Order: sequence, then structure tokens, then C-alpha cells
Amino acid sequence: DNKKLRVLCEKELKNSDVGSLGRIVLPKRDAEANLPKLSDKEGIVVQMRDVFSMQSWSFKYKFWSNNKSRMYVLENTGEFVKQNGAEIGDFLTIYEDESKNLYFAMNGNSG
DNA sequence: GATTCTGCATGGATT
DNA sequence: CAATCCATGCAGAAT
Repeated sequence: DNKKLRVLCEKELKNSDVGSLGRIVLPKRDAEANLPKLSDKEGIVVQMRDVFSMQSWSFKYKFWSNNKSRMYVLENTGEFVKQNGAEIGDFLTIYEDESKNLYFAMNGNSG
């Protein structure tokens, strides 16, 4: 917890983000600019640690095809929301470690 | 059949 | 006017 952080993206949780589908949508602009570059629909597996804790979480960061561009999504978020009790309007903020791109990325509104 | 997963399409609101 | 973003609907696989 001697961490130095840079914000990569932030999302206001909507109904489907905390819904039964178990996936979280991320803003396309910031996801493309700051999140690792995705060159396949298969996506990648990313893990992000809580800023306030030593709890680490593993998600699948992938994209869907939409129109001629993309929609970015973070799959397998069911237990994350359930465990953290995230409701509509809560904030999921994703950060970055400065020397290493280790994805600290926690909710709990924060800011 | 009925139900859930998964990836894409639709459609309102905004850039 | 047309393009973009994204919440959600929804068709086809999988269970």
C-alpha cells in the first residue's frame, strides 16, 4: 500500500452491469486508450487488485463487434458485484501501477 | 421443451 | 443531416 496510481478508466454502474449477466461494460474511449490493446475477440485475462486491500480479482477483458467498431466488456463480474454489494450508480474505477503496469483496480465508489 | 450463456444487433441519446 | 456510444434486447448454442 505504498502505491502510486494513474486512472485508466471509470464506469458508473448501470442495471446490466450488476445484473444476472455477470459482465461489466467499460467506456470504449478510455478502454481503447489506456487498457491493454485487444487484437482478438478471444480477449485476454486480466487481474486487478483492490486498492484498499490485498484482495485480487481475475476477469476476462474482451470486446464484442458492434457496427464497424467495438464494445468493450469485462466478463465474469458476478461474484465481484455480489461480494462487494455493488448497486446501481456505484463506481468501478480502474488504476495502474507506475513502474509496472499492474492493474490495481477497485470499486467502493472512491472517486 | 425450458432455461441459461454468449456474442451480436437495435435503438435512444449525445457528440 | 450522419456517426458514435452504450444500455439493453435478442437469436442461436449450450446445458
